[PDB]
Amino acid sequence: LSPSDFLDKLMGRTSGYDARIRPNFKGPPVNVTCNIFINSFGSVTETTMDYRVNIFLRQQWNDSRLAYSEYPDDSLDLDPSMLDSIWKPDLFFANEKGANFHDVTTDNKLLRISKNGKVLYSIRLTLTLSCPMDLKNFPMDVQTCTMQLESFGYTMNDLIFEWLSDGPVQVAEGLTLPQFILKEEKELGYCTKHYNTGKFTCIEVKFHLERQMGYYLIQMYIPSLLIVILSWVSFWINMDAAPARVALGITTVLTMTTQSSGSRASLPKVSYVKAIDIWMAVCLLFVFAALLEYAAVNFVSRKFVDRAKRIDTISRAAFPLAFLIFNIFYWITYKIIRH
Amino acid sequence: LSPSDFLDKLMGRTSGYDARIRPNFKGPPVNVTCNIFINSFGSVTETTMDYRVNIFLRQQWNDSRLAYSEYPDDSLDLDPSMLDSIWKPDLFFANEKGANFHDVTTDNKLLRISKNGKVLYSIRLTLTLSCPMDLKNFPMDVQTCTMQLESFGYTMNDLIFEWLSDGPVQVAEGLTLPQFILKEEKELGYCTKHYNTGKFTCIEVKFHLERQMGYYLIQMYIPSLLIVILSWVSFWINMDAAPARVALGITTVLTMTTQSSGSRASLPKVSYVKAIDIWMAVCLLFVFAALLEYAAVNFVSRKFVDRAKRIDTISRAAFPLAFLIFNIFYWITYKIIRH
Amino acid sequence: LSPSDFLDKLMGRTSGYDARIRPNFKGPPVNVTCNIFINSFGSVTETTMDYRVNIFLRQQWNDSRLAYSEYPDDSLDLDPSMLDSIWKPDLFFANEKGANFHDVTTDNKLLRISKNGKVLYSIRLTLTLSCPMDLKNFPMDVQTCTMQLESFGYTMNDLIFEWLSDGPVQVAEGLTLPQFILKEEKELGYCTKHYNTGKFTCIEVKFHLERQMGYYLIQMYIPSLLIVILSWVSFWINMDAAPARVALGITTVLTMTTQSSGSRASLPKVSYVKAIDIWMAVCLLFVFAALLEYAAVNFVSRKFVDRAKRIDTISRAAFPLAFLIFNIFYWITYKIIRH
Amino acid sequence: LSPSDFLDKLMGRTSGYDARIRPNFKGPPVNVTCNIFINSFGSVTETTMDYRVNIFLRQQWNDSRLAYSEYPDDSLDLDPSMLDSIWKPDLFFANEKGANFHDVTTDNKLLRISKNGKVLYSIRLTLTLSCPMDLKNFPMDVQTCTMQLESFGYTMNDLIFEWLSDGPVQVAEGLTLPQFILKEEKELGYCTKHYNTGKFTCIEVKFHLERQMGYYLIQMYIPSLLIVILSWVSFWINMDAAPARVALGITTVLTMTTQSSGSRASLPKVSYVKAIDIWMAVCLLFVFAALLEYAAVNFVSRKFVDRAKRIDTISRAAFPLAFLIFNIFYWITYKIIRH
Amino acid sequence: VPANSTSNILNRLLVSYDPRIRPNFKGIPVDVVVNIFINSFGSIQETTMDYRVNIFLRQKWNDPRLKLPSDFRGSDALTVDPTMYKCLWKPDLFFANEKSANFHDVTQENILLFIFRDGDVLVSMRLSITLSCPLDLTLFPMDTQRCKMQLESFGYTTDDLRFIWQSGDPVQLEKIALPQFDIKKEDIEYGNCTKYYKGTGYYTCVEVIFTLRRQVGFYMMGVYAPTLLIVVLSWLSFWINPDASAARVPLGIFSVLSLASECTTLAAELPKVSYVKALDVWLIACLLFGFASLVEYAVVQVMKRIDLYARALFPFCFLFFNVIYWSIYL
Ligand SMILES: O=C1C[C@@H]2OCC=C3CN4CC[C@]56c7ccccc7N1[C@H]5[C@H]2[C@H]3C[C@H]46
Ligand SMILES: O=C1C[C@@H]2OCC=C3CN4CC[C@]56c7ccccc7N1[C@H]5[C@H]2[C@H]3C[C@H]46
Ligand SMILES: O=C1C[C@@H]2OCC=C3CN4CC[C@]56c7ccccc7N1[C@H]5[C@H]2[C@H]3C[C@H]46
Ligand SMILES: O=C1C[C@@H]2OCC=C3CN4CC[C@]56c7ccccc7N1[C@H]5[C@H]2[C@H]3C[C@H]46
Ligand SMILES: O=C1C[C@@H]2OCC=C3CN4CC[C@]56c7ccccc7N1[C@H]5[C@H]2[C@H]3C[C@H]46
Ligand SMILES: *[C@@H]1O[C@H](CO)[C@@H](O)[C@H](O)[C@H]1NC(C)=O
Ligand SMILES: *[C@@H]1O[C@H](CO)[C@@H](O)[C@H](O)[C@H]1NC(C)=O
Ligand SMILES: *[C@@H]1O[C@H](CO)[C@@H](O)[C@H](O)[C@H]1NC(C)=O
Ligand SMILES: *[C@@H]1O[C@H](CO)[C@@H](O)[C@H](O)[C@H]1NC(C)=O
Ligand SMILES: *[C@@H]1O[C@H](CO)[C@@H](O)[C@H](O)[C@H]1NC(C)=O
Ligand SMILES: *[C@@H]1O[C@H](CO)[C@@H](O)[C@H](O)[C@H]1NC(C)=O
Ligand SMILES: *[C@@H]1O[C@H](CO)[C@@H](O)[C@H](O)[C@H]1NC(C)=O
Ligand SMILES: *[C@@H]1O[C@H](CO)[C@@H](O)[C@H](O)[C@H]1NC(C)=O
Ligand SMILES: *[C@@H]1O[C@H](CO)[C@@H](O)[C@H](O)[C@H]1NC(C)=O
Repeated sequence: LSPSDFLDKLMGRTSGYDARIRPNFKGPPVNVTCNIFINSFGSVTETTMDYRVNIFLRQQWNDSRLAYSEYPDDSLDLDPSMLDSIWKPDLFFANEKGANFHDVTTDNKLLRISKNGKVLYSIRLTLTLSCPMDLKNFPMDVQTCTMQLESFGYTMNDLIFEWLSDGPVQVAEGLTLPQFILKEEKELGYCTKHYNTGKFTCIEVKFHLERQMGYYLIQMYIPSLLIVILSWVSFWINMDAAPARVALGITTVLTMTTQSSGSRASLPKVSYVKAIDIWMAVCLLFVFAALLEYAAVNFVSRKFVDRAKRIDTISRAAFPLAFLIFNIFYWITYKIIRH
Repeated sequence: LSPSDFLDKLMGRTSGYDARIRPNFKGPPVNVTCNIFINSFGSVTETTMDYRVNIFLRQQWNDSRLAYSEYPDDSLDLDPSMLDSIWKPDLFFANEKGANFHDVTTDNKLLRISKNGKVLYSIRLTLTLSCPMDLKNFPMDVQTCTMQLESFGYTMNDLIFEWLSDGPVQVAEGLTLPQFILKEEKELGYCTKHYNTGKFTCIEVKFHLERQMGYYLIQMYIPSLLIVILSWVSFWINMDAAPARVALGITTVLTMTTQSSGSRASLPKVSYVKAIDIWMAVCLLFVFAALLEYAAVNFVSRKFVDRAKRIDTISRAAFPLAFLIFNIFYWITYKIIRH
Repeated sequence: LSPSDFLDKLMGRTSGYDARIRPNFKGPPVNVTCNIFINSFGSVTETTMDYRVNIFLRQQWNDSRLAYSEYPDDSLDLDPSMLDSIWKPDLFFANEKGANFHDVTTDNKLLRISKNGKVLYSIRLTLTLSCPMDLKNFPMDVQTCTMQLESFGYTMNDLIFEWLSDGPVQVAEGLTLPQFILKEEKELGYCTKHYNTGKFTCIEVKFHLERQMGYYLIQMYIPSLLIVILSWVSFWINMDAAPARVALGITTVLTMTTQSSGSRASLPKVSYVKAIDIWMAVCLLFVFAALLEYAAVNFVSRKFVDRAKRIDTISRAAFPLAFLIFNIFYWITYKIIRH
Repeated sequence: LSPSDFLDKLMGRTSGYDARIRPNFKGPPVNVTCNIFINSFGSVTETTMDYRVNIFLRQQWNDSRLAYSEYPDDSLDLDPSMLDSIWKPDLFFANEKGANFHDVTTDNKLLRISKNGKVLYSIRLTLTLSCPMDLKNFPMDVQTCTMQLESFGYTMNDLIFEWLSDGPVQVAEGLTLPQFILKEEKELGYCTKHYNTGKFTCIEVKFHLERQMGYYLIQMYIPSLLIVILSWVSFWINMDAAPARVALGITTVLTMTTQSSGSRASLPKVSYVKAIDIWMAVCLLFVFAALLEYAAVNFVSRKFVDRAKRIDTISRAAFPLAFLIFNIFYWITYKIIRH
Repeated sequence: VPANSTSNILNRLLVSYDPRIRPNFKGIPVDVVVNIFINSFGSIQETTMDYRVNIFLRQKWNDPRLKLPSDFRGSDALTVDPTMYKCLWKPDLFFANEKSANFHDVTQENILLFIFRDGDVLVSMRLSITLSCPLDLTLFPMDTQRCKMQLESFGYTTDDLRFIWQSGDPVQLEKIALPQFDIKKEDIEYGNCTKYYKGTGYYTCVEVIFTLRRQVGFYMMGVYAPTLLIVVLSWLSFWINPDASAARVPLGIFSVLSLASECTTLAAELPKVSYVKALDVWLIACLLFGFASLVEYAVVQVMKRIDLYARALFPFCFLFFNVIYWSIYL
């Protein structure tokens, strides 16, 4: 007979099958094993704390009601129109903000019945999941971006999720991200939500997005460091040439202020203090300290010329030690201690 | 027998259940015990006057026409497809701008009919609520984002909303707003709209958003104060090299106004005086006044030099006290009083 | 009789036809031939790695059950609302981010059945595909942005896609992207994915998008080269004479720095080093080197002027050569070896 | 009696009216007299090359299969509920990028049948029509953003679109754009598609969007021109020292570079050369030429000073003349020649 | 006897009720009485000319085919579900200056219809419309925006349908806060503007005209008082001794460079509109006065006693420019 007519004989008006009840009703919880397949991973933005994915979701389970042993073909199937007429596990993503199917040229959902009752359900979803990013150390941060699947109305004694054996999460081959890069060390696990009614099952996968810092190290760190070195050599050599000293120092602090100011439209606009803001503030403070020590020299000037040269050599010996201990205490903090 | 046939026997085109009339009709009002549980809290802007929340909403009530004892099932589940055959309160949010459910895998609604007529209804909404926020004191502001649930058709003679006993508003453990802090004192209370046609039930919860002053205080306030210190140490030095002193001095004014011009396009785009624009106006006023008093000293020098020395000393002794009195009358005004 | 009632007997209920059994069931596969007419193109975004394209997708095949002999005209078409009565090839795009049909005046779909069974199916889609853009050499690069059709649930022994023989993909005439220019030589081949279930058919197009360089040449390269020439002018004039050389040096510093600051809000925000970033950092470094090797001359000046003349002449004969070797390296690295 | 009964008598299941068969079948083609009425016109963006229009769309044809002489209502206002029972021409806009209907308080359609079958159909659409914008000459240009209504699946032997004679495309009064001004000459025209299947009718209209350049003439032209005049005032003096020369060269180069930076921030993000970048690069080159004239002065200054004064007089004669030659060539090229 | 039994014996199963035949057919025109109730009013974009607004648009008319009989006396207002909301007639209004309207569908449909005992019918619905009012900002930092919202019938001439306002507070709004503008509920003056179309009919319309007024305080402590300070500093540039001017050159050129930087930087926060605004006139007149101070110093240098005329003539023109400017733009 026809495959559609045989499927109507299997789970239609006859045989007494109600698709509003779970398999193994009043018994053990079902064994729903699901894996994903991520194609896109885009728009990890720090202004709304989300990131968009475009996944395949394949979940298999068992039901003793849809066991057929008459048709020759072992892998039955049904079109995505009549998916109401079969019990599906009601999952939802526990931290998503917007989720939509795809229905281009056909609905992008595929259901398959095997001979043993191993039902396979493949959806193509587009998700906007929420990740709580913090940028307390901005150009060297790592992010743990979560994705949590969780049951909706079925407790632990009725439905249980678990990932597959080999390759439960896998990503498309040649994808890339603008800012971050997606490390291939994804931590899978269970974070079972515990409410007042039951312990609703929930599985999760945590990605480690690592930010690369080539553009920041080229255009914000090294030019500021070189401006500080220029303000160093402004006073390391010159002794009493004030028109070759004070305009140089003031245009240097102007250049440092403009460099620190024009790079606020190139950062995620947050309020808590970041690493790049600490670097900009300390560099501005050091160029200000160079101007202030020149002004102290000019104040003590107008003998005490040996004392003035002592101030000059003391500053020329203290600025290397101070800037180097700041440099060490900055990179060791934001590169080793916050690993 | 199945619970679906039992529910069709209890309510539908066989029994006498009507889906349009409230329970215990022509009597006391029904009290709908409502609580929420937010998941995300982001996209709080200042150019649209809105924020976006992503809640679970659970509301319980009493439906006396659902009492049953001829079935051992304590809590009859009900599918969200045939959900429009049972009474549900016409709740709606009195300040939203856009609201939608989710259908991630199945419908994201749940209905549970208890044995004693208790009905529990749990949906999952995404809302774009509105909140009128003022920015009179911008980097030290507090906001009260309100959420107002209320009925639509029934007055307070038919429907009454009431919060849960314990934890009426719970927050997902681990949120992080981009430029804010969500406090843990959510003042929940009554709304009770008094319209012309009666009084409609209305409950509300007010959050608390305290913007933390890290990035503004380390990127704008301290550089502007640093340029003010450069303005003072400009005319602190001796007045022999008048072109060099006026050069540094003017350049300092240029640095301050370039700092303010760059700091313009990072702030929110409102059209009234924020507490950071008062600062960027007064510091520019002080650097300009320092330049103008130095130029008045050079206009005097044309009481030959003792008047010039006395003017320079009086200015260098009067500007610190004036700026620190302004600093007190600014910080104690904005930080402490309008907390 | 009529073209809307003849199909009720050709494919309707009183005939042998089911809309989800494929043609030639349990036998040879069907050869769906696809072609594409692109109307619009653009929105190539480097922050979400997508591009929107508005196509006419026409797929044609031929079965045997849609054949007739008693009817007058050659090819009759049917209602785009009755598009669920025919087996259509379950197609989907392998890397879309969301696509939709069009519904202006009438659903922009069409299916036309010939007498010999040659079914044509022409739809109009509005896809937003994703192509990974690697901005490693930003102002001079090519992007191979692709488009991959794929079957969904029918392996390569049931459904086989193959491109049209004469002009498979053809873009509209007056196409103008904002940044890129779409090259008229469009590559096309077969993706032919291999999953754990079987071979799935897959055919792909690759558009080579070449970025235009006129804006970056006129506005970002030529002025910075001019600033480098002004840096050389800052020490080619008579040495150690007066405060007229450190002024030009630090002004070349400040203009090069505001150029390198303002040239980071008009570029794509990616966090790896690009070509123009390297070329701006090296120019800022050469300006800093010119000012540092003038500060060296000003230090060693205080027969001490003969050594200053020697190092000034050596620098004036070395720095143009040092810029020319870097210029040759940069241009032959980003224009010849990497195409 | 009632129109809801008479229309069912006229086109219902009783009367013979095949809804998906064109009028005058196997005969002459139906003449669809089409006109639009644009309400809004805005969001003409240069980043996706599309404008958004909001039109009324009236199309009125004739068919003898709806002629009636029963009762004297000479206009059967058919409701848009049973709109799928009348043949309507499958029109679609051949360059849209997404377009929708309006369904506020009632569906915004209308289908009025006259006495002789002169059926009229008025819809209200919101479209985002693509338009290839040419920005080769940015602030002084015209756009030919067009709009094409063409048939889907119907050749010209079946359906002929033609415009209304008495001023078809009308514009709502007081319709201003933020950038352009819509000219009052909207040129109609007969497009026609010549495919390999047939000739598809295509009526079209071409607007004219002349950009107004008051803002660019006030801000992007006159300040930079005054900067070039200031750089001429620099070398118009006979000072063979440079306490004003290096100062004015510094100032003019700095202002030209920061004005070019702000222009980069304000102009549209188009990666080919425009008629504003040419002008800014030429003005920066002229300031560079003036500073190199100063460099020649200071270098050749030690007969010597006589030849220096002679080349200064030559440059003071040349630079206004070369500027006037460039000004005439540029403005005649970009205001009268290409206009 | 339940609440839907009277509806089912009142229309569509009882004696004929055609839901597309208007009340008083072949008679007097229907008088629909509307009154909106604004919730939120935001996103007044100067680059798309829209503004989103949420309204509780309610409309109340007369339907003599729906007179409630004496079957029950306790219910004066017999309700009806939004399921059969398509089952009885309703006036077909539409906003003639909208872009994309949509209803709200949170926890229920947000439409509510009442049928009264004396034949009256009331409809409330929660709309979130995005209208289109043209913003002609030619006086940008001190401008007003008188822009409006108009409801019109669709397919019904004025002898068939007619909208009138409630005439006692027919448009209300909450205590709201725009980012830039300041919505004036003082001037909320509404009115009729019927649309006589070209030959084809005479269609009704009503409208409310809001009078938005932008507040100027940010621009005054923004690019007005700093720019005026820079110009007064350029005036004070002359007060240094003109003999061997080592300070007049910087005191001119850095003020001019600062003003040029202020202009080319705060061209960003302004709305990108390519016609000449007021703020650009002010900034360019101030930049031209800085350049005029440079020119006057230059003709002092190349040729003195001209500064004694400059200090009393050029601020005497700055005050004239200021009074004519802030008299035409206020
Ligand atoms: O009683 C509740 C309230 C609570 O709401 C927060 C959201 C939750 C999500 N899932 C879906 C519905 C819920 C649930 C299932 C079965 C009975 C009661 C019940 N709920 C919500 C609950 C949690 C847990 C669970
Ligand atoms: O009579 C009215 C007018 C008034 O309109 C402002 C909006 C309001 C919101 N809810 C929804 C509709 C309304 C209402 C319910 C039942 C009868 C009349 C009625 N209304 C509106 C009313 C308020 C209160 C209530
Ligand atoms: O069992 C699976 C999971 C797997 O998911 C990665 C994506 C794939 C894309 N196509 C679409 C659905 C899929 C498929 C077809 C038929 C049976 C099972 C099945 N899938 C996915 C699969 C691959 C291959 C194939
Ligand atoms: O054979 C074709 C291919 C071609 O595809 C580009 C798009 C076009 C748009 N309309 C809609 C479908 C089409 C058409 C109608 C009837 C038979 C064949 C057929 N097409 C497409 C065609 C053009 C013209 C026409
Ligand atoms: O035939 C038309 C076309 C014309 O389109 C411009 C817009 C108009 C707006 N209102 C709403 C629809 C319309 C109308 C009503 C009844 C019959 C025909 C008809 N229209 C449009 C018309 C005008 C006038 C009127
Ligand atoms: C699925 O997992 C549960 C977990 O306890 C187990 O008890 C059960 O036997 C498994 N297999 C099924 C339901 O086939
Ligand atoms: C389903 O049942 C079959 C039959 O033994 C078994 O092999 C398979 O592992 C089961 N699947 C799950 C997920 O329990
Ligand atoms: C509901 O609230 C009312 C308040 O008027 C109270 O009298 C009543 O006892 C409450 N409970 C029920 C079941 O009505
Ligand atoms: C509902 O009914 C139960 C039992 O009849 C009662 O205890 C309770 O107070 C009622 N009200 C609510 C709000 O639960
Ligand atoms: C499809 O192509 C294959 C080529 O191997 C052929 O064997 C088969 O008959 C074709 N099927 C149809 C329906 O044309
Ligand atoms: C139609 O089938 C025949 C089989 O020989 C062949 O021309 C081809 O496979 C089909 N034509 C198409 C797909 O255009
Ligand atoms: C339609 O228009 C064409 C050309 O304008 C004309 O020849 C023809 O007579 C018209 N009528 C019909 C019914 O084709
Ligand atoms: C439609 O046909 C009628 C027949 O009398 C004619 O009067 C009318 O002008 C035609 N309309 C058009 C647009 O051709
Ligand atoms: C507005 O003008 C129309 C024109 O006839 C009139 O009928 C109506 O009463 C007027 N007043 C309103 C709508 O308040």
